Amino acid sequence: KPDILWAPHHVDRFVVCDSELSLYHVESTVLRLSEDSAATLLSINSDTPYMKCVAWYLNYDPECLLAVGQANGRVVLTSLGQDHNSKFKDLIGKEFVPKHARQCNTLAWNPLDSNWLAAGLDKHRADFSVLIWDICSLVTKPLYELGQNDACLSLCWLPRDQKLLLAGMHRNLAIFDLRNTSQKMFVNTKAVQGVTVDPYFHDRVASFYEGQVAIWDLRKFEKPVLTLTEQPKPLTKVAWCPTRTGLLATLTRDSNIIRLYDMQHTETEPTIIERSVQPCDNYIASFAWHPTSQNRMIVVTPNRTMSDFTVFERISLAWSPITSLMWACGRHLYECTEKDIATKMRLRALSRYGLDTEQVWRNHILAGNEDPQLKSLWYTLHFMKQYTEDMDQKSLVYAGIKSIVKSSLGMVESSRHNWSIQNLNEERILALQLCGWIKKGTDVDVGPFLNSLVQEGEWERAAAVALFNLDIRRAIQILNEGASSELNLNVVAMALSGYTDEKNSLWREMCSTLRLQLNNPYLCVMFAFLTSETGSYDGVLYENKVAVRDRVAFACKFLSDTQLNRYIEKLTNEMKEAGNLEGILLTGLTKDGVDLMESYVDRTGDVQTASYCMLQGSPLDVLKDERVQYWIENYRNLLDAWRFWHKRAEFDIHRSKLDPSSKPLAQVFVSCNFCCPGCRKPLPRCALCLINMGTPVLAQFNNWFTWCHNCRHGGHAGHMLSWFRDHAECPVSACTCKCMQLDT
Amino acid sequence: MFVARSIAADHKDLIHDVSFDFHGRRMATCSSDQSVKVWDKSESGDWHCTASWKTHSGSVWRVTWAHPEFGQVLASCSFDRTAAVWEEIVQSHWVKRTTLVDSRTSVTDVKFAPKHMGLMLATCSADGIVRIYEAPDVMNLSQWSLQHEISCKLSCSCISWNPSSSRAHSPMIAVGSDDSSPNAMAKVQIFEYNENTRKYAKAETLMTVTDPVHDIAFAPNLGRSFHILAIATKDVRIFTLKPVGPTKFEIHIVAQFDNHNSQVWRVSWNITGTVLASSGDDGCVRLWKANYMDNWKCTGILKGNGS
Ligand SMILES: [Zn+2]
Ligand SMILES: [Zn+2]
Ligand SMILES: [Zn+2]
Ligand SMILES: [Zn+2]
Repeated sequence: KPDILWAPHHVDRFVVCDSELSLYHVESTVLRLSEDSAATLLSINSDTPYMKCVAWYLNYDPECLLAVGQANGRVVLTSLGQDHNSKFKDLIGKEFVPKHARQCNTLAWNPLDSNWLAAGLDKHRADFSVLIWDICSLVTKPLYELGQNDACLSLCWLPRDQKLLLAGMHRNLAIFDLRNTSQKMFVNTKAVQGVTVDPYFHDRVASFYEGQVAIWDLRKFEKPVLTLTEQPKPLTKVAWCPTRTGLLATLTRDSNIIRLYDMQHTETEPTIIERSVQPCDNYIASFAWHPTSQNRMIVVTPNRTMSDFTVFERISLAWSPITSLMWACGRHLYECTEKDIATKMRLRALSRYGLDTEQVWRNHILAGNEDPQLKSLWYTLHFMKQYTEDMDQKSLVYAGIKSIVKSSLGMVESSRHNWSIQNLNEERILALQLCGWIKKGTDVDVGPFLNSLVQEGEWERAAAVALFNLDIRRAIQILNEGASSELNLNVVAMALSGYTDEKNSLWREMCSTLRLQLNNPYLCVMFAFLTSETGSYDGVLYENKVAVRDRVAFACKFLSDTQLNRYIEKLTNEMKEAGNLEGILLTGLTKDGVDLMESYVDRTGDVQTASYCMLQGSPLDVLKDERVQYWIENYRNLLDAWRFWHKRAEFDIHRSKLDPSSKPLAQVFVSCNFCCPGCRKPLPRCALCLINMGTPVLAQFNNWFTWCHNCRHGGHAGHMLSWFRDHAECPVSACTCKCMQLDT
Repeated sequence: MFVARSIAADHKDLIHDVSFDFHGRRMATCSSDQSVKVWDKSESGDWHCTASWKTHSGSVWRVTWAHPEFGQVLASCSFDRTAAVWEEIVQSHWVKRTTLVDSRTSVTDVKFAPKHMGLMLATCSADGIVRIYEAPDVMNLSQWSLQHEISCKLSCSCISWNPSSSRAHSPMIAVGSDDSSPNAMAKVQIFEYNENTRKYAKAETLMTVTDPVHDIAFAPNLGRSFHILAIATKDVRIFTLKPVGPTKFEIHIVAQFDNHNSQVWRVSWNITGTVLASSGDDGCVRLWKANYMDNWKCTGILKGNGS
């Protein structure tokens, strides 16, 4: 079968032994040898038919001297080489002759002597079997000749000994010494069809038979120490790894899977690990390790198709608190750095997020990114605070609107509108103040909202709200005033002006269809409001492309009591289950509010805002719950991991000033050893200026009078900091404790 | 979603694994040459080794780290069927505390326990029993009481448990398998320690996994309402349990990724349990981040060398 060889002294040349001998050359990229490399064939030879073995003359120059054995027993020295600069030109063409004619099986040059070639020939009645030639001066004069009436099948020079040859005969497995040929060491085994000596250990030899592989050593040489599994198909090639220690490459006939075996623990058990790799999806003829490159392979199919691979695995991962994982691959480790939620909380913490004692809404801007959930919660929390201060100036707001509007009395349904708040009962103004329609105060006009919106640049939100207060000459005015900037709204101003309220007026039929072709969804609720057939409030209230705050107000002003409770209750259940931060406007900071924030944590793992929000003036009925106290602990433990210790302290200052029920305790105590109120004894003095404990006399840390918890030897806080800068021993003589360096 | 840079480290033989410290400073490596190392990063960002020695007459492949609330501790699994529990003494002398040679067959895994039950080692050994070691009196580290074992009746491959320190969660153990005989059954079974019975009884069984699992890694709780598993049998099968005497947990497989098509090496969750830094046999090891629709889709790839 065809075989593939490399160039011993070249990193970019390999030859394929086949029906003809072909030399290739590896070229770069950017015959497809690899997905990132390809072949560049240079030379062809076909002079010798019926080739039975190929071997390479491992010297620094000639570059491609190849030794080829034939079926007649004659080894022929042939070269492919390069532009000849002949240094030993006589050698090429020097075919050898055995004195009979048989098959030639194995060939091997001498790694150290570099000039002795060994040939193995099949059996003959009365002639030598193994012949040791000497290609130095058609020379049929063997320098040695061994094995009368026998047939060799494998050959390999031992690495350590300068002149020793290991050979595999038919049933003899002999190691021959080439100083006296009368003697030899031998065993009688069946694994003789191939002999290898591993490079590093150079004392363990591997040999194979049929489908079983045997392992020997040269120090015991009695019985096979290790064996392998009876694979149900014959083997074809076995070769150790010449760069990675421990790998028995293996091949079987008519297959495509190579098996690589791991042997680290070279009497108990054998350490055997096997992993199989398929370089390609076609059948495999033979392979070839690499002498220089890191753990390499090339394979050739029975067709001309070449290929390549590599040999390494079993990587391991280690993570880090700053979210940057570690590689591990043999002699190489790599680290990768940088939206992830963990990464965000780092910048939020470094920006003092959620720590304002001022305009509270300044937290959504402090968060950096723009998100509707956050840019609404802090608006919701700010409004509840301004009411609590205003009411205090003259707490149930924290319940949420669902509990506020349970007792909503009155609820007289309005008749047909009269286009042109204080008549609502106080429970409804409670919902209006939180939403932001009006300000803290009995101002019935929604002007403050209207005039703050125009200067904010939002024009539609100044129209939807305005005519929701029944102002259709201010309706055009909002669109007229904005129309000078930016521009279709002027035409909409005409359309949004007239409406007939008839039963089959042309405006109603046209508008219901002309709504859905527009983009901004406020204009949808615009047309869907005018055409609402006297109570069909099913389009405006459910277009969830609009902010919930408006929908809370608009449903409150119009819908009656029997209609309001069903709507508000059904919205929270969707709000809670889907985990929406906007539900705090409805649910509040009650037991339900804790339930909703479970879903928000469940889907995004945000413990920073879930911690700060529940701390906001909640009572001693949901702040003592197990769930909320778990989030607090995890955030504190997370901060300690990032080594942001001073930031954790500032958070506990805030927690201390808001929840006294989680106060810390004392850890220091004075326990006099004598009884000192009883023994009338003073505490010890410092070891440098010797003044006693307590006597008087920014830089006020200096006289802090620190201590040591192992050696029971203290002193003045600053005196030893000056002393410890040049030494590493306790000031007190007859004590061998290094106080500061013991911590590290 | 990363830039890959190779660290400047040199280990003699082929590396086995890297553990990591708590604050994110010091790792621990291995080799098939019986060697360990700890590299403390300098304030400038450079890495320098500080200790090394010989471990055992075999290979050590599962070195691990401990928590600073107990000082400094390490452990490892090797051929000697023992755990090398070596502490630091301060140039530092890294020798203290005895071995834990109590396993007749080879040890498979070695890991520590969450920091809310004190020190509790655990080791599962090859052909059978899993084993937990505890020591109350942490003033000298040479005492170690077993007091608890199990019988998995299979070749254990990997161990894990959830750092969930909630007062409402019973501690649980997840075990891997390695049997690949021409039959199918179970490869990952979940345990749960009791209080009155004081026994780790068997509760669940993932009856959809049959391939030779290689690693198991819980996701840190951080405050979720349910746990998360992670297997590497054939495809990064991220499971999800939810409690509803055993705790009957409804299973919901939310992950099946063919990308490796391999004998995937290892799986390791992050600090906050969102990104699944997975690995495999063939090549580059990817990530599996999260999406707005709770969708697990690969969001990064980095190759074993200079990529
Ligand atoms: Zn006293
Ligand atoms: Zn002292
Ligand atoms: Zn002093
Ligand atoms: Zn001291």
